[PDB]
Amino acid sequence: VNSFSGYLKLTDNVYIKNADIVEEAKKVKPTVVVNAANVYLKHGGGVAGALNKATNNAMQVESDDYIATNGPLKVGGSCVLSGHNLAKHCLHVVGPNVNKGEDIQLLKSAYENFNQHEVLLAPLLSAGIFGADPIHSLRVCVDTVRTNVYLAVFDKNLYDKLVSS
Ligand SMILES: Cn1c(=O)c2nc(SCCCNC(=S)NCCN3CCOCC3)[nH]c2n(C)c1=O
Repeated sequence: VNSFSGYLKLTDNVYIKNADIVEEAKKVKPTVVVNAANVYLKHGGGVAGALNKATNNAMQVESDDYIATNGPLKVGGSCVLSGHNLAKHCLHVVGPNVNKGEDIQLLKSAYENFNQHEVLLAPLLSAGIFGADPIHSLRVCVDTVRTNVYLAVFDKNLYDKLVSS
């Protein structure tokens, strides 16, 4: 239904809000929610763990079946799976693990996956344990995504830092 409310408009197509992405998805019921995944779709913590828990583990079951059939994703790549109760679809996107030496240029390829969908609810990619500077990830998002993206930033201090700049 895509009834996004309370977002700050950064550009014509990028919007941002201090919010829990699971709570947003339950309110809005978007066509697409983006998961910040790893190449094996092991949804162990962070955004991925929270989305999986909200689907009662069904996201993990579907992901495991995807991996058994297709093998792991490429860094910078993605796949569409069901959004279960949270969204129509879930776009699982793999940003680079910058801390482990994966090329940060792949953050551009990661965000390019968003351009296949007219509107997305999404987190900042690579911006937790993967070690990418969230200011940098937001800039790559703005420079790369041309479709409508609604970004949810969980931590208030970080949101305030991103929107001040
Ligand atoms: C509601 N909401 C948020 O909106 C939110 N945004 C963040 S920061 C960036 C997104 C998450 N980090 C990524 S780099 N993980 C790398 C891949 N992982 C996949 C499985 O685990 C191991 C590795 N954290 C958040 N959390 C916890 C949250 O609940």
